[PDB]
Amino acid sequence: GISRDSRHKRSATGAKRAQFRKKRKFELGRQPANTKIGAKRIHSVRTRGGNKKYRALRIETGNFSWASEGISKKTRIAGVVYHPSNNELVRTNTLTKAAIVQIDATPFRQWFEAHYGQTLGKAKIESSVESQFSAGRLYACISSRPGQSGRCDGYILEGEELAFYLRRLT
Amino acid sequence: VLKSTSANDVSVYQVSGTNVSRSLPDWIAKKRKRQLKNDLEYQNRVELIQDFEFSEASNKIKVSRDGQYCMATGTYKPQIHVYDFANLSLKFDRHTDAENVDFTILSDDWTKSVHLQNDRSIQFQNKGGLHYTTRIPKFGRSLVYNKVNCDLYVGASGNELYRLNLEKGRFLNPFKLDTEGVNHVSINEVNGLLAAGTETNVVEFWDPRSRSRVSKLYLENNIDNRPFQVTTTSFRNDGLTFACGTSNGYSYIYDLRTSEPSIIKDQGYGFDIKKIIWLDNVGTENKIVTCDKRIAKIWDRLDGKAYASMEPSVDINDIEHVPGTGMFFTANESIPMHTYYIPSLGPSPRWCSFLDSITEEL
Amino acid sequence: TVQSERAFQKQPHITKRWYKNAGLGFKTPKTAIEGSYIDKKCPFTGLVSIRGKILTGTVVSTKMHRTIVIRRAYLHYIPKYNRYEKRHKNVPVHVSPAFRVQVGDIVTVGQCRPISKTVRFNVVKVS
Amino acid sequence: MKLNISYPVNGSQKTFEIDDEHRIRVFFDKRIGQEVDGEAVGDEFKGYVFKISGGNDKQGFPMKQGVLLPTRIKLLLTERKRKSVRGAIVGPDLAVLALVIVKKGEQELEGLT
Amino acid sequence: APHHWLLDKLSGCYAPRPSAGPHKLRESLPLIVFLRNRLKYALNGREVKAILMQRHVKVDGKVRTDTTYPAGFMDVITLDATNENFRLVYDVKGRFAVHRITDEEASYKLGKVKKVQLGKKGVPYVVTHDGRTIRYPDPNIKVNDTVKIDLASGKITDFIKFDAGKLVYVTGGRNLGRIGTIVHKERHDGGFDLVHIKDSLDNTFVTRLNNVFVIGEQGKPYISLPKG
RNA sequence: GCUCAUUAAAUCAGUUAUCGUUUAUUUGAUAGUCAUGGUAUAACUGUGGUAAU
RNA sequence: AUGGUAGGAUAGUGGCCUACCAUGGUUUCAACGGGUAACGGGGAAUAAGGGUUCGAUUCCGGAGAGGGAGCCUGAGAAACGG
Repeated sequence: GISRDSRHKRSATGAKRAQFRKKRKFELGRQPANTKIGAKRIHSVRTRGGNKKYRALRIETGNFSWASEGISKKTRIAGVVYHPSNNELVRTNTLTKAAIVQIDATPFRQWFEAHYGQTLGKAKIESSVESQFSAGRLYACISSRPGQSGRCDGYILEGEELAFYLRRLT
Repeated sequence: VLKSTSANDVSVYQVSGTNVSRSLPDWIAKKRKRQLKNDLEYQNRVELIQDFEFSEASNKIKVSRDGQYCMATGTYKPQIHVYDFANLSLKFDRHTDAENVDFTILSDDWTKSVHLQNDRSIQFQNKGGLHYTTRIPKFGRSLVYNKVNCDLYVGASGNELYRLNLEKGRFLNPFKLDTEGVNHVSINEVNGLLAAGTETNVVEFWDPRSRSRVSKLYLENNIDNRPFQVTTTSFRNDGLTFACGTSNGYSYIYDLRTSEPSIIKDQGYGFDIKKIIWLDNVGTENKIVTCDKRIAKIWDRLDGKAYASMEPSVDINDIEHVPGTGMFFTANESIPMHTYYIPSLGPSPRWCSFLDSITEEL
Repeated sequence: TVQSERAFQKQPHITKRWYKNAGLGFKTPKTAIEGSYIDKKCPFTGLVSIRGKILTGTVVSTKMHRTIVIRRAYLHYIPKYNRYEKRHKNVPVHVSPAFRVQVGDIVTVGQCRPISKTVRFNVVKVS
Repeated sequence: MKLNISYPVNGSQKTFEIDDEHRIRVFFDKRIGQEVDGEAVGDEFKGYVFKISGGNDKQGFPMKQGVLLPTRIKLLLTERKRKSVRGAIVGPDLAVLALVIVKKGEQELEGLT
Repeated sequence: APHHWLLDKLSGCYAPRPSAGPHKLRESLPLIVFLRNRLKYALNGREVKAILMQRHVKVDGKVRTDTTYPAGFMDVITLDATNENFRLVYDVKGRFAVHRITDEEASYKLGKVKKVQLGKKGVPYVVTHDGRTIRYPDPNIKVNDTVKIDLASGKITDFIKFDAGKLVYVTGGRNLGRIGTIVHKERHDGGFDLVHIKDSLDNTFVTRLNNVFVIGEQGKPYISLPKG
């Protein structure tokens, strides 16, 4: 399918267009699955004989980590918010690496109450996140490759990195 | 065949999808394992049609006007599936570089095949393998060829509207966009007026013989929750009245008298209006299909009451219709492609000649 | 400005600044540790390993973004004529935001698991 | 056509050549799995209940379970090839009609029961 | 056919290819060349097979039954017949040399480490040139050093750090395979370190640091070099 | 394995670099967390169709 | 075309591909372009113990299995004994 043969494009000095050989198997390329948010379907690819890759195409749940307390809780996925490479992906709700999403705040909420003894801004954390706990939708980012591992794994926004993205969302 | 009531007292008949199970996708492994391990009387009751389990549903589904054909736009190892209703299997299975967002057939029975790729490009596709590939300035959502003017002109999320002629194979003097909402393209059959789906809910009527847009039509709502865009449009085969489908589920039904009033009719969910097709060919006419992401619905345009609510469990994104019949082609997000037929709409076609008999006698 | 791109720039961290030594007697500058540039392709504080050719030359053109051109002059010896020929080899290299480079700028680089289509060398020392 | 009749309760099986068109007409447009009384087909078949099971046509192409279309078509068959497939539904161009006895009636067949 | 096998060009067309194994294939000498061809123990190729299946030969403390089994530099090849022990050592002129050693010298071999890292669960490990990886070495043992190996177990009884002024054997390059005990270590572009060597006639010779194999101190080598 | 149509920093030759990678076989290291479960292919037994496999 | 960054794809590097961002690259030290009958050339490799420089061996480079195009297994093929 996709070929990565470096010959056809021009040289540094402008020499070009040899077609020394035809396209072969080791210079291969396969295709993106623009994964969405839905009932989780797992794809199968056989790569270089022994190994395999996980295309993702529909994702329901994924594992996100809360960075302040360092705990990890599996997250139900709702919607896509921001991505820097192309905003066509967000308006089609497509997951890639470094993609801003919205999540359910209630799995991180249930950890906060019975383990500590407090509610969520009706044990001190940031102000811009504590107002988002009442909204039920927390903002999170992706730090995995769904095109390779198939998982929706990532990190929730905190710190000055929170202030960078929320400036873009207004 | 299971018969399902849509609670409209109009019995809806379905096949080939979420309820039909093919226990022998591979007869070499499973059906040899079925003989000593089962009686297979339920599988003896299951009647598959045209022999495909086909993942990664499809971006679009098309049918030909002649030969009783189907196009299917697979995305697994992204591919194009062609079906013959005479032979009931794959005739032509080609794999594509990137996904075609919308497909357009040239005039009939896939003499050619025209794609609208995720890479900003059209692929020309013949009987032979992958005859020509193009490049487009912007990304693609929809495309329509017109037999008149020999032009296949495209546009999505662009500042200009891109006018390519297939005679002499060029593009020159392209049209422009008013504030870049061009999600959809639809053409009048009789008089050839262009339809457009805009973020500010405007339909742009560009006359190709005048090289210029005629008028704007705006949408207003009684509830009016959010700023909405019309995602897909349609023209009647008569060329009289207009179909407008917004993102909030509210069907807008317009008149080509250059006149603003409409009739409103919503789905219960209102997630989107996916595809709108006029039932002007089939008897008991003036009906029109309105489909959500999940809920599909056909209703009389002057009456506005539910004749059928066509609801598969897995969500879809596509409708395709065979004229004179109730043959409905939907791309449910699964391995089987749920197509389904309502006989109380109209008679079954000639390849479905026994397929009408199996359900009423049962 | 640090955060001028469309994505948030950060080190992967494989002070709020993580450092490492590229080795071979190339010292970590003040701009590396107490700086503001992220530069995942930088020899110090980044994700490249200097192994292979450590070469030197003269920087001749700097008008690109985050990269420069080394001109590598030398003399060829032709055995047939028993003469010399003056030569040069214009090599483009990635420069890091720790080294103050203009036309001139005697430079030292290191082979860095080729970065982009001609760049095999990243700037590690400028004199 | 011929009726390849099997009786699995005893396990025996026997074919009957049937040349009369009144006898075959009951089986027309019936499908594999359907319950068929041969008492209209024959007086010695009084009370019998038959299920259609399989068979072939006059060119060897078998009826496959529930495909459709009582003409012949070509299918992608099981590493998969394409051969010609005769449909699931009984037509007059069948050389045979193999079936199976479901409920037994009054009279008996010597070589069968 | 390569240089260092001492085969004639005669006696048959095809050269006996080496098997994959511990040593590099161009560095290897197969056992078919070792038995019937140089030591003249067998005559035909089939006669090598009868010796191996009866397990007469053992290489480096293992049974080692294979016709084209790759034997390389510094390999104790113990033959159970004759009570004689053989150690391969390269000859200056470009070729390999079969050498007699003692029973105590057949106990130990020397091995150049090629790469050292930290294994799983915090375990140091060194990787010899014969591919013998050993858990828990001395942290003094670092890159390009030799390792004395017990061969009853995989243990390390002696180790010699690379320092200038110690008796070095060369494994590779043009000037491959002499004494010369060190001049110093040069740095160059791309690495390409040229560890200089001055022989018994005190003449400078230049090969790569990759080719350097430390076979002893200034004065003493740890193994019985063949004298001639 | 045979046959048809001529490439100038390309091939090739050596050289690295693989801390940029994948590897069946080769070799060397390396794992404390019901006297017998449940399925399953056929061959075969006999009936046939098909100009034919 | 030169590069930046982000994503994708891949066994992996990577403008490989695409967004967005800068205007660069090689060059009288000859870039780039043209001619090559490139059966000419490679110590690739022994060779001829006086035939004066002879030999044989290996390497060319690419494509194909009626023509196009798409695919599947396998460490490896984009395999014509699918």
